[PDB]
Amino acid sequence: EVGTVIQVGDGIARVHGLEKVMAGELLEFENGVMGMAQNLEEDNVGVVILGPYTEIREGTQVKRTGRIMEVPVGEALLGRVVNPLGQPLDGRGPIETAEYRPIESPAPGVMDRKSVHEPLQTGIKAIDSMIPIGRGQRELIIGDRQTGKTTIAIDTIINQKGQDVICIYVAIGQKQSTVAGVVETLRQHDALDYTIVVTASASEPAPLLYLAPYAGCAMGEYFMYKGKHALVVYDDLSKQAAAYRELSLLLRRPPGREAYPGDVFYLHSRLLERAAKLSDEKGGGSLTALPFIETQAGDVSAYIPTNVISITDGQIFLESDLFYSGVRPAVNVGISVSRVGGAAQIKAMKKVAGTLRLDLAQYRELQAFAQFGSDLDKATQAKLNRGERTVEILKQDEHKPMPVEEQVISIYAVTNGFMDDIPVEDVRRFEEELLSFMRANKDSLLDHIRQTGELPDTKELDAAIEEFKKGFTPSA
Amino acid sequence: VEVGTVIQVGDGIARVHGLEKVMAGELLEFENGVMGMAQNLEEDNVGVVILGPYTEIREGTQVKRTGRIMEVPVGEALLGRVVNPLGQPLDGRGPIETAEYRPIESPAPGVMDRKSVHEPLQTGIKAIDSMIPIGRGQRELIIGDRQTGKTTIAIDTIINQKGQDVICIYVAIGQKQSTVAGVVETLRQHDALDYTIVVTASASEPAPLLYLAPYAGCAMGEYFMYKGKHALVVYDDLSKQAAAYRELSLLLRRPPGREAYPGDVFYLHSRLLERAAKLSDEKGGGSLTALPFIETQAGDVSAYIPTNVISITDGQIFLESDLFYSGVRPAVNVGISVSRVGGAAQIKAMKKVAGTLRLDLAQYRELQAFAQFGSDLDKATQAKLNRGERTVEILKQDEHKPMPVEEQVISIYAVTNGFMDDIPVEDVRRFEEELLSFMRANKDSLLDHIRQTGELPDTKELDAAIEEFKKGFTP
Amino acid sequence: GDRQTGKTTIAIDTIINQKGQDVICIYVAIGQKQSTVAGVVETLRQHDALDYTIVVTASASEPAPLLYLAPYAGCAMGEYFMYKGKHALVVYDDLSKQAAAYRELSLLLRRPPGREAYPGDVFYLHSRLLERAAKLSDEKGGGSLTALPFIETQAGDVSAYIPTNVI
Amino acid sequence: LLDAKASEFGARMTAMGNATDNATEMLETLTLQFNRARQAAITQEIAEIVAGANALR
Amino acid sequence: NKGRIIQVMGPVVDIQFESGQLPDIYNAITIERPQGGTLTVEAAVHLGDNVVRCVAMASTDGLVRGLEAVDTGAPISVPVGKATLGRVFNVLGEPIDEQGEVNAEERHPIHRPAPEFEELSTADEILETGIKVIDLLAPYAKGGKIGLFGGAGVGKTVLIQELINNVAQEHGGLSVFAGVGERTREGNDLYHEMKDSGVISKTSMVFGQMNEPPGARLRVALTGLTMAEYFRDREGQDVLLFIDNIFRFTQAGSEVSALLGRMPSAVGYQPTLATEMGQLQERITSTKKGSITSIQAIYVPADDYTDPAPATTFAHLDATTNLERKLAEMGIYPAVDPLASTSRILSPAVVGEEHYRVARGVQQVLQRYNDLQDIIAILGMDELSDEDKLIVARARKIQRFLSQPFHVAEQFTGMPGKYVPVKETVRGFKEILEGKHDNLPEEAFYMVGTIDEAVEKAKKL
Amino acid sequence: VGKTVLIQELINNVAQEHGGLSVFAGVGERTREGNDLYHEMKDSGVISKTSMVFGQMNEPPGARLRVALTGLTMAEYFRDREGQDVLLFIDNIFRFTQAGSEVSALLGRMPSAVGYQPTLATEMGQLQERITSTKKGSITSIQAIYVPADDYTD
Ligand SMILES: Nc1ncnc2c1ncn2[C@@H]1O[C@H](COP(=O)(O)OP(=O)(O)O)[C@@H](O)[C@H]1O
Ligand SMILES: Nc1ncnc2c1ncn2[C@@H]1O[C@H](COP(=O)(O)OP(=O)(O)O)[C@@H](O)[C@H]1O
Ligand SMILES: Nc1ncnc2c1ncn2[C@@H]1O[C@H](COP(=O)(O)OP(=O)(O)O)[C@@H](O)[C@H]1O
Ligand SMILES: Nc1ncnc2c1ncn2[C@@H]1O[C@H](COP(=O)(O)OP(=O)(O)O)[C@@H](O)[C@H]1O
Ligand SMILES: Nc1ncnc2c1ncn2[C@@H]1O[C@H](COP(=O)(O)OP(=O)(O)O)[C@@H](O)[C@H]1O
Ligand SMILES: [Mg+2]
Ligand SMILES: [Mg+2]
Ligand SMILES: [Mg+2]
Ligand SMILES: [Mg+2]
Repeated sequence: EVGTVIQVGDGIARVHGLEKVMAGELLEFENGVMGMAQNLEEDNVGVVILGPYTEIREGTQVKRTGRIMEVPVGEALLGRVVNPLGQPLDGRGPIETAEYRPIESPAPGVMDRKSVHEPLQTGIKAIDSMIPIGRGQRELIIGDRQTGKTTIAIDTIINQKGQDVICIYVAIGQKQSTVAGVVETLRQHDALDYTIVVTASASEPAPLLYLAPYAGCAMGEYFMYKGKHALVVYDDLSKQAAAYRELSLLLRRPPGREAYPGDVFYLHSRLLERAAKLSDEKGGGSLTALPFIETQAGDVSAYIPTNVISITDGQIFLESDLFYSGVRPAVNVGISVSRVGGAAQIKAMKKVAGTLRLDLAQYRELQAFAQFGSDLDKATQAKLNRGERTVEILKQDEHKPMPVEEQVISIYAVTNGFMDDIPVEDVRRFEEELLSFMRANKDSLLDHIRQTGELPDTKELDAAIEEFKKGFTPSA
Repeated sequence: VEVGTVIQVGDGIARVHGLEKVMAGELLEFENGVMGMAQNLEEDNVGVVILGPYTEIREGTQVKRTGRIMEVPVGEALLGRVVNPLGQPLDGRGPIETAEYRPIESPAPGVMDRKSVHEPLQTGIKAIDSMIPIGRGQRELIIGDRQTGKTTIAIDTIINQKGQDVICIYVAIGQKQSTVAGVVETLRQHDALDYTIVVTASASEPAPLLYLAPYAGCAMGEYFMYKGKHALVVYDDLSKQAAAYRELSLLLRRPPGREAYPGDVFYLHSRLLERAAKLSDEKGGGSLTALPFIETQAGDVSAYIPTNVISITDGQIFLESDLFYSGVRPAVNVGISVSRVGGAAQIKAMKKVAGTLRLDLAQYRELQAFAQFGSDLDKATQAKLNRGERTVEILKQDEHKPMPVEEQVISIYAVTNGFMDDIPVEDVRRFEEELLSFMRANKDSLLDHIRQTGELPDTKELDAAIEEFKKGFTP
Repeated sequence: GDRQTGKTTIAIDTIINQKGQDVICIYVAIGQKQSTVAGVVETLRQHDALDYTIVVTASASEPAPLLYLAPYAGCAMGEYFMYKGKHALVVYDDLSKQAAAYRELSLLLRRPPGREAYPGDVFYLHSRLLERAAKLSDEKGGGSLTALPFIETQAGDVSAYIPTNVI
Repeated sequence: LLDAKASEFGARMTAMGNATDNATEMLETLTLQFNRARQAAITQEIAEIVAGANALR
Repeated sequence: NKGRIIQVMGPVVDIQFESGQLPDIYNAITIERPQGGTLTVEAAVHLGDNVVRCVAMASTDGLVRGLEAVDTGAPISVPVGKATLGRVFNVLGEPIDEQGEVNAEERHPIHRPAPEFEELSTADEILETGIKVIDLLAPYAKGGKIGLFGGAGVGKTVLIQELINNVAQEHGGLSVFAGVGERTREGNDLYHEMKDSGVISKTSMVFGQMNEPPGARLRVALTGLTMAEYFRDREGQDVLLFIDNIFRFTQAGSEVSALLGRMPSAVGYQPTLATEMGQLQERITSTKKGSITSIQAIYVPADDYTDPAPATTFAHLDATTNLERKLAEMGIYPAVDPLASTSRILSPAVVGEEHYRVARGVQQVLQRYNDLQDIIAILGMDELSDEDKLIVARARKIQRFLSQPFHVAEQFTGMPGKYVPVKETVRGFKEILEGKHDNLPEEAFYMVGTIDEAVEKAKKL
Repeated sequence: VGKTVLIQELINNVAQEHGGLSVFAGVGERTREGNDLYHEMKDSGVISKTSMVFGQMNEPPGARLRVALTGLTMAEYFRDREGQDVLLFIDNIFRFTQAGSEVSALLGRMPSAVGYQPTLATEMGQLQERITSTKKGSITSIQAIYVPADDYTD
């Protein structure tokens, strides 16, 4: 069944004929370029072109496919770079797969799920201790440009090496050179073999930027519904929302706030609800999501950022002021949160970290108010001294992930006072020296945690740290 | 009748073919007894805003003209009753027995039909009656954020009209109906309901009723004004009325402007509030006094609707959250609030004593920066701060406890002439309560002088009587 | 500069000082009060500066399109002298009112508004005008058109949209 | 000590004098920003309302 | 009564019927999908030329022009009464718990006029929540309407669950939970949470969550409220109605609005924002026949309480709990603005003379501290008067003693939760104001229940 | 503070010594205050030297937009055909501009900056440029001016 193009402009076409076409149906133009039926009007069809549109004109013919908007899926995509249509961009030939999956798909309903209970370890102390992510969780990464958002997700993917977790990095609206840089960084850390890379680069037409996250979602859903575990990164949804605005405005749909369409919330909410933790009956598989938002001047109260904050199960807010003051990763402890919390942590970490976030939020408030005069009473002085030390522990270099067992020991040390007699400038070296000591000499304690997920005997642990302490020389 | 047929219906609006000879603003009846109003007379339809349930109105349903502009029942039968903007009883005490009606839209008294406002409307609230005096025929805006004490000012004002021969009308636009039931019950308990009419377009009613509610209340009060009696109307609030008229205007596709309001949203309120007036002696001497309400958002008095109503009325009473939560209740910003009528709406006694209160507080507000420097300051400024904190305490006032003007004059006289300077700041409010119960029981000849003459009594007698009381007061 | 900071008096004094320097002057008055323009011509007459000066005027009561065109008219009047190898001076007093007039026009034609409700091409409005003022090469006759455009700021805000455009 | 006290209160007069002047200076540049923002809110909000209405008219 | 699909535009479907067999507004209409299954759809506008614009209650992907559509002849109708108890429904009244049919005697339409003025009283009797900030400063009234306002991630859902924990477990009557446009994950947790505590059998549940199209989110609240109306009106009962989140009803309204052809109002909302809300909200009330205590979570877009959605919602409430991000960022949970939160019953007449005096005392101290925050940040704390430095000390202790660990938040706080009765809340804050704890360190008051636990926590520091 | 007293004294002192007349245009006049101003001028006697025009708060936008022109047209006669120095008082000239924005909204015109009519400047120029000194005489205008939100850059 055929239709003819009446008018085309900016990658949007109005098509005569195609009387029997479905809403959301995949269409093929004369020259092999795909399209999507978006509007079924009284005697024409609104069609968004999903590819190069220079060779499409008035008179070009369009064929229905009788299939809903779909993408290739499966193990053939691992280690490959594809666009939102599933076509290989890396120039290593075709994607040998028999299995497909629809781009729009219903989310797991209320009865199909289980409460999130299994860690997804980022390897970043700040996150795994204070803002713990779990399998099936949606956790927003939000912050200005150059606050360290992409490096959080890249480090998280790298840390899934050998954890039997399939990763999907969706790149919406980035420059393509940057995306090539990302794949190369993954290759060098031997993380590309279990990672799919979806990319709608900044030069692509808006509808591909719009679809890119839904394609990546379907690619990860495949693994979830077979009882395996996946991780999807949308970098970023700010550029996707802008692209959907461009599209909505080109189709002359009435604009609202900041010229976005009324359904821009729905755009993100349907996407992120499809990430979940399934019940035991449905296979126990999971899809974990890390959507990104790029703020302007740290404004987390803007329209699109608040939308995505209200959708996800928490957020990790990064700030420039923190970054440049040497707090890296630059996590605003007060505004960040994990709504899943302790449930997404091993019992050891839940014990040592329990109140860590609330303790630091109080530290940061009390620190701001202490530089405004007063010679402080000894109680608040000690709280500030404990606070500066725990802050130093939560600093962490880029691409240097820590095992959870080593994080629990490090956080245990500082929170039980074992660094109170050490200079603040020495805390980070104390930690590095402590853990190399624990690995070489006290591995039976570390191993307890890896196996049981519980703390070892606190008396044995206290002794082992105090043993280390006697061989530590401060700097001042 | 000629009849018309409905082309389109949705969101409480119908577009109707036919009805060629219909007037703009005419009442229409749909086939099933539901009324409507002709709003837009278009080239090939009539825009009709439906004044009731619209689920049973469809394409094809027939509409009859009535040939009548909107009217509402009026008169003494409404006193103590709760009605909607059409005058239908909502309190379930049966019909409203009245032969007189009056049109909802009606022209305002012209320039020559009026007399300068000269008669007090005593709110019973010290802060208002002393600093922002309202007069009979005045329009005084009550404006402030949510929960700043606006409704309680109007309720207390109505209560204080007990036995003053002033008919009160509380118009409730867009409120929750439970709240309105609460208001009528508060009036009942203070024995203020039998001289008060209550008009209510609750939040669930169609927008056109919220739009009409204030005009209905206005007509109900106008009736008493044009018979030479005196009325008081409260519109609580015009913010919700304007939003309702916007809903209507936008559904009729009238071009939006600032905050999506139509061009004539100013005209909406200006027509309404100009109908409140003080008539000349030739026209009967009656009055309608108006207290419109505006609800600001985050104290933004420069927003579109607030600025409209500020520029219409004869002054305003601004209420603030900061004042309220600091214990200044009623939370009247005395500096920024204004009565354009002023001393003309005050008895001579109050105009005299309030003269000094204003200058005392103006000096207090300037010197307030220096209040954390207690006893470093020279003795002149120390005394100004001490006088200031005491007058502030006098202007605090309990809810639902209006004061007679004669008692206000004595209380303000006491504090402004220094009779509380010896007393702790924490004792001032009890000192006042104890003083007035003393004046009522023992020195009523002094209070009565003020009720009869409107003048202060002889200052030497008054000073003595207060100093007499003082000797029996324990801090 | 702000209103009443001495902008017009700079241009009037500059025109007067071209007496005997063989420089043709053009004072374009966009959106001023007409009394002021009458005052300007009279001041020029008294300093014997009027006989080498052209005065273009779209007063505040004139329809917006005349305010829009006024600077381009004055530009052409000065260009004539530039392209014959002579030297001219044009004053646009002021481009703030011209831009407001072009906004009025653009909004009446329902062209989409942007910053401060100005159209997208409000920069282009001033840039084409002011680029036509130049110093020509020796081959093209060596003539010149010198331009003194005016901007009226509000409360000294030089970072506003129209001022930054013209800067 | 009394010369030293006079010197304290002179120094404080002129330090808080400057802080008062610097505050008024900052109030100008803060007022300028507040009103740019106030004006832009109204301007931008309306364009949005009118853009929505012109997609139907 | 048959019709043909003429247009499909997102969640909006235009359907042409035959002359004078047009469905009433708000009627349910079924369309058999080409893919199999039924799409239900709700009539909204009569466009003329025998066309009806309709709002879809599920996805319109896969529909084709010219399909048959059938008028059901009445609005969406939903099971009511005891068969709803223990069950989980969608917007249409179909069970989604996979427990077979619902054998309910009656099925009511979800659209309905509000109760008459004559039917309404006021709610004047305190409901103890066990949460210090609420009980003291903005107490809830039994049979009242209670709003939980907050921006994204400040603790609305945590608070609504803690209220379910603290009040519903020992409640004598029935309950309804309406999950309007929020996280499916949190519905799943709340189901299992209620199943384990056994409260499920006293509660009907309805879910139309944030993954569903606008139609579903627009109407799901009515489905829940129709079940609650039965228990009030026809079993004279005390009902608890929880709605999380009522903003999503208003938001779905604004999503459909542009495609229904309405000219948009301020901030892009529908022009019928206020009336659409009133028609829903006025039905949520206590009548003479029975009482509904309703607790509604209310989202605040962009943290802006002046946004038309939350601004209009305030008119419908007898108490409010205003969550602010500033407090959440300090670690004060629940993040309740102790000045912006309000209650109709915070008066000496209801809570007694001491309670009122203490609460106003607390608010006076906090307000004063707020005023000095600016002065302190520049001129520093040494330059305050002795009266002010003492007020700041107490204000900070007060601010911390208003925080409280929640039973439901044992995962996030890491501490066990606390229920604090009103008598103890009043006593604690009275003593702080009186000066009895001026020498305990600030951290002592943070995240504890009674004043006695603060004295005990001081010893550990 | 003495606005009306000052406006009457100017009417008096222009009338006594230069022999010129006055016009008062109440643009959004409040009806109560029109009545007071009439009687106030009658008592001081300045009334006989003054024409008064009121486009009052309850009139539609068109009336409030154009009432100032009515007053100005009366003053133009006294300037041009009796060679007088005339006073035109306008209270309030902001309400002229505001009525302009109201009528622009109803004509469907796209708004300009801060929601004002796109013809803000020209509408003002068409009023203001008529208030001027000619060779025959003069009109001096004395205008009360509201400043929205205390913002002189509005
Ligand atoms: N934890 C860290 N320590 C040191 N440098 C970091 C850290 N995290 C990020 N960076 C650096 O900050 C810069 C910005 O990181 P990027 O991930 O590109 O942030 P974004 O994606 O938000 O722009 C990069 O140069 C990166 O190497
Ligand atoms: N009483 C509390 N104790 C500890 N944490 C809390 C409390 N209330 C809120 N929070 C924190 O804030 C987060 C947001 O709460 P939630 O109700 O899920 O957000 P929303 O306001 O978006 O409905 C929680 O995950 C939790 O970590
Ligand atoms: N003068 C007062 N003193 C003490 N409490 C008051 C006073 N005025 C009002 N209140 C209380 O404050 C709240 C404000 O309510 P209301 O008068 O309705 O203000 P608004 O109409 O601005 O919301 C109510 O709970 C009321 O009981
Ligand atoms: N150098 C100067 N010396 C004295 N007065 C001046 C000087 N420059 C300007 N003025 C006066 O200042 C007023 C405003 O100057 P003008 O050049 O008209 O400013 P603008 O054109 O920016 O409004 C004029 O009336 C003029 O008399
Ligand atoms: N020049 C003056 N001499 C004496 N009293 C004056 C003078 N001007 C004003 N007043 C006094 O102030 C009062 C208010 O002035 P008014 O002209 O009504 O101001 P406005 O027009 O601002 O209302 C007058 O009624 C009069 O008592
Ligand atoms: Mg990045
Ligand atoms: Mg109120
Ligand atoms: Mg000039
Ligand atoms: Mg929530």
